[PDB]
Amino acid sequence: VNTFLDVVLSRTQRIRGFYGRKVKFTQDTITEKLLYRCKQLKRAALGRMARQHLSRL
Amino acid sequence: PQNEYIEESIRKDHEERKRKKAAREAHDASLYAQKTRGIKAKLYQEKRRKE
Amino acid sequence: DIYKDETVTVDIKARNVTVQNLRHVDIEMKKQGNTIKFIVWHGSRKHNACIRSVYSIINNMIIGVTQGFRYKMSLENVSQSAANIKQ
Amino acid sequence: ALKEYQVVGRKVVPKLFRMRLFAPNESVAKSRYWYFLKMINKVKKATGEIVAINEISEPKPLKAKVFGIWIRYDSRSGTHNMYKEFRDTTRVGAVEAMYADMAARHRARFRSIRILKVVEVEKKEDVRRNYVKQLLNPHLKFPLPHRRTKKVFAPHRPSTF
RNA sequence: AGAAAGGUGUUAGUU
Repeated sequence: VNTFLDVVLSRTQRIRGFYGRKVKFTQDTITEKLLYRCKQLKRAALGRMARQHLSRL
Repeated sequence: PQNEYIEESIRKDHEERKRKKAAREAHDASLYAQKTRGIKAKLYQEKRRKE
Repeated sequence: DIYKDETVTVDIKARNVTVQNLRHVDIEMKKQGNTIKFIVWHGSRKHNACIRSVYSIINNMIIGVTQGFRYKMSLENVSQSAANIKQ
Repeated sequence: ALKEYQVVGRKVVPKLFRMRLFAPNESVAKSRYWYFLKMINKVKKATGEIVAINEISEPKPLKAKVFGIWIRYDSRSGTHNMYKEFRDTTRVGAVEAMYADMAARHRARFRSIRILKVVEVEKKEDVRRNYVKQLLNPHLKFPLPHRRTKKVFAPHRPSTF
């Protein structure tokens, strides 16, 4: 799961709107897979967010 | 097929390669860290520090 | 190291140790008797790393020249050729 | 060049303090002694006075010896103590090597280095340096390395052998 | 190259 989150982070990888698109795109890509104040909110969102038997039968 | 087909087939140089890979793992990790660059370098450094 | 000396003919003309060559690394040969006193006079740790390889390489070549056998299952050259054949 | 100097001084029947230190000339020696005394027994430079400043030669200048030198380093943290051994023929000769070595490896200045003590180790067993022990082998015999040797444009290529 | 910490890269030392 942690590797998948890292893979999702790797896949994911005005300024307020541009960061908002970055905030949306980074989370939406994780959702699809599943300035300082603005950057603090962006870090807060990331911080808060952060078969075999059948095949062998 | 069915059930553990791979295990059944095996029962019915892998060790040497695994030993060579394990021995070379110590040098590979140091080389990878030295040759790492960009954001992946930070991720590799963070993973090594955590470990 | 201050002195990291080690051990047909052993003629060491132009660093060629023709019995073979040793031009690649500055280590002496000196052809001391039957052996080749492969001396290092205050060199570098790279020379210490090379001599351990050179000593085995020279011995393997000498062993291969005397009796190389087959070892199916030229020392480094045979092993590389066998690996190339396997690949 | 460096020179050994024995400095004896005392505050104006106060106890006399004598010590051996290495300075280019007398004036550096007396100031260095006062700075050393200032940080040891807290004696003011203005109050104190020098009673004797003598130069010291090497009693056996043509005999190879091994000198062990204890010094105090000042670094980025400004606190370090080391011990190093040098093989040469003079106490002042080893000190120059000590100063040259540390200014080389550790990027030091003459002011940040203070000599704690210098001794002459005459026992081969007491030597703790591998290079010193190797140089003291009875079979010391090595070819001279780093030889490399106006009249530019020489006629024939150098032999260099 | 040069004018927080990682490296089975190196050289001198401490416990």
